[PDB]
Amino acid sequence: KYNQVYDRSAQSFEHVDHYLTAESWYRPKYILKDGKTWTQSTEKDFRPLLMTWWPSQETQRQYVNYMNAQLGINKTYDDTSNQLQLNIAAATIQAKIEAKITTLKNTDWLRQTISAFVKTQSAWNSDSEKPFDDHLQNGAVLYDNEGKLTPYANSNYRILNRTPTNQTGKKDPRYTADNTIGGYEFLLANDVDNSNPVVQAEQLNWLHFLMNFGNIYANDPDANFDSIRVDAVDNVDADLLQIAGDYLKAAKGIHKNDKAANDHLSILEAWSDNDTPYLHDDGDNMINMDNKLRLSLLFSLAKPLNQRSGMNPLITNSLVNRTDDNAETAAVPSYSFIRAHDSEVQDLIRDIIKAEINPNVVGYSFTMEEIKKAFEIYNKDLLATEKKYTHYNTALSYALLLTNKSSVPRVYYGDMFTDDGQYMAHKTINYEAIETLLKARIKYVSGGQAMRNQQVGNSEIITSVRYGKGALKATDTGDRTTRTSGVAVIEGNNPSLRLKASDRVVVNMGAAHKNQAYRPLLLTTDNGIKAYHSDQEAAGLVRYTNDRGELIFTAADIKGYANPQVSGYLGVWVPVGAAADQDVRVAASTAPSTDGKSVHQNAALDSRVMFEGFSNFQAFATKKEEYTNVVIAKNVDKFAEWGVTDFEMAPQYVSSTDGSFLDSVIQNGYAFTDRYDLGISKPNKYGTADDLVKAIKALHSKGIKVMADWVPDQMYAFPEKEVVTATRVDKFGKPVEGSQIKSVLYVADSKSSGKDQQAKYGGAFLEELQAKYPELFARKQISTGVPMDPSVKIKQWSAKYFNGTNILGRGAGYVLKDQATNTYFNI
Ligand SMILES: C[C@H]1O[C@H](O[C@H]2[C@H](O)[C@@H](O)[C@@H](O[C@H]3[C@H](O)[C@@H](O)[C@@H](O)O[C@@H]3CO)O[C@@H]2CO)[C@H](O)[C@@H](O)[C@@H]1N[C@H]1C=C(CO)[C@@H](O)[C@H](O)[C@H]1O
Ligand SMILES: [Ca+2]
Repeated sequence: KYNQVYDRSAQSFEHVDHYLTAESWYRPKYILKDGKTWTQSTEKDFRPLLMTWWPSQETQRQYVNYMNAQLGINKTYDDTSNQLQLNIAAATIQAKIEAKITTLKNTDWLRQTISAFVKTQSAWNSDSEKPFDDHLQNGAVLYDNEGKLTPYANSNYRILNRTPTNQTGKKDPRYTADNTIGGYEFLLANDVDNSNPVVQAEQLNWLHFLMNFGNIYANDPDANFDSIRVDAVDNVDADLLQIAGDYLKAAKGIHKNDKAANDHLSILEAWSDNDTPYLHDDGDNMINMDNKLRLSLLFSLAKPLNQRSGMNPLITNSLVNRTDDNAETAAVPSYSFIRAHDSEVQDLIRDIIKAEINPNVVGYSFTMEEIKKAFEIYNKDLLATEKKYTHYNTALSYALLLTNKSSVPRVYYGDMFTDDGQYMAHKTINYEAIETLLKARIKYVSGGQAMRNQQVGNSEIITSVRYGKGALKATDTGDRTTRTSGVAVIEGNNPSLRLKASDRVVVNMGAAHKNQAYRPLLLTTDNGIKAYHSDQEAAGLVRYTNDRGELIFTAADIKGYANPQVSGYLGVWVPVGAAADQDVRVAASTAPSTDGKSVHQNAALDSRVMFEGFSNFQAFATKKEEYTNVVIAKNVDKFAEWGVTDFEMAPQYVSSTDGSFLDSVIQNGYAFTDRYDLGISKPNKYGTADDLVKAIKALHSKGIKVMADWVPDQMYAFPEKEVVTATRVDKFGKPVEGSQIKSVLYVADSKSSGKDQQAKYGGAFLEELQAKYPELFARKQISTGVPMDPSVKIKQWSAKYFNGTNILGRGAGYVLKDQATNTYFNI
């Protein structure tokens, strides 16, 4: 009777949405002070609810056993423990607890011990959330749409799995490269409901903010983000692809001509093979990766010698059949790459961890210790010829990427610099070859392409040829600038490649290059790869074409090698006698686009070079001059020298520290809490907001456009709690068969600060946008059938704007329940 509630007022409990949890404390009518006198209880005398209440006899017995063992009491009560025997034991436990409280006059040990005991109960930990599925964080929980117990978080939407393939709910029949629905809605952390028109409008607001970051933050139009990279296209409602499209038109006029489109060249991270034709049918407002060419490169050059495939795919298995690409404008624009901050980097780290560290590693949720231990092996393997974990023939992949036509190459930072360590600190063994190839791409690479696969000796070789500036076909003759341009690349993927004397590899170079002298650019040696940085530096190894413009090679030149850079043969030749400042690139015409497509893969777009300027595993910064953006501002001249046109920067948002995923362990910037906190409140991994502005300004100085990561899928770890009606679900959002979480209350962390940059800039510019661009809000979106709803600005992120959250390890009955009436405790 003494241990009841002081007053049934909300201030007497530790509530969440006026509900009670297992770890909740309360203020009783009387405190058993020191365990002797029943004293009236002040406001600072909160006590754990579990000290005097239990949601079943079993849990009470477990409480008795655990606290007896923890406090020093001998006797523990077994299976058949009578009802009242447990009550008297709990009274003894309370007496001992208050006695030990007065002996220390704090209540920290009690908090810790109660938390531990709660975490030892079945329905208060992961056990009630199991079975785990293929979610990157073990499981998912979908917030119910009509939660009677919590209208706090309802929604008329939460439309799931609306990928570009599955935008309308049924799989699109127009695209059949992918059997599946082309993605899944639940990827990581708290999943943003991008099917809510309010959230769509807020995403448009965030996009406008990012595109005008300079003006909005430092009153400087020189420091605006030029382009965007839409992250996790396959995990969000694809209506955003229209919204981001529309805007890029209405706000920047990319549809009008080609110069605007190229000045705001936006890309997608869409993995499903259906996404590139879906985007081409959308109107080519953005460009998608060439996944086919990526896989061809990976499986023909990078894989170990056992698992390496033939070389023919490198020609045919792509978006452009580069057998004879004699076209002024390619059918579909694309950007190609071999590695990225995630693709074929964190995968290799996972492989190493699962092999020689922690075989039980779950998804990509690494620990920093595991990361460093694995990186030791990674850095050693990168330097060996016999590679167990890392890529072979990286230089060959980049030699093909930077000479290919009809695609925009994206050079990854971690292929020129160490994936770990400080930014642009230590170079890789391939740095020289890649830099030489970029400079030679500026100087020589232009015109039509021709690729040939020749079976010679015991193996095969491939020859990629660029005819030169102006020469679109082999028959075209061009002019003097044409003759000093063009390039030949000869690659083999077998170290055992040995030709006989009777074997000759013929390489047609184009009608422009008849009887011309050619000098080696890159050459494979036993050392590694010799780069020739000028005609002089290689004048000892000149060779000539015949009267039909054919380079001819034999066993003297082509043989199999096996060194830490080449598992095969690499030979790149350029014509002799080009000006040291010769440039074969083109700028985009101002002529009005006519075909209804915004971005065109013309000769001007082929001249662009994307650069992914960050690694996931960048070492943290000690001093100012080690910040990433500072070093970028310092070394902008290097990027200008390399021919970089679009610099894809890391996501500059400030990182959370929960550690539930790799993104929040190395703090790349994809795990964030405030979407507008671009290094404002705190510095990000790469520098303060002012450092970012300086970097953007320095990049714009040399004419380089800047690309910002647009990440509308998920947000990590909000500070405020919230109780929601929810159901256990897989990554596809299907309810788990007979889980204990079925329309059940759950304590998610889905309430934003409310005094962050999200409160400041949230929906600020909406009023402006429908002023200047009304048609953006006229469009009836595809998945929803209704236009964006900018009426309400999103100042505080609530669970109503979210599809759900990864399982949190809190339990299915973590929200307390009166076992008599079988309803949750309310207030
Ligand atoms: C997490 C990261 O990748 C996610 O997508 C993965 C897919 O689930 C995989 O299936 C894989 O697709 C391959 C399949 O064979 C098939 O889909 C094919 O068509 O394409 C692939 C061929 O090899 O692709 C991914 C491999 O991990 C997710 O969809 C993607 O958006 C994610 N990328 C970034 C996202 C976030 C969000 O926080 C950031 O952490 C990083 O920027 C990246 O991780
Ligand atoms: Ca999603």
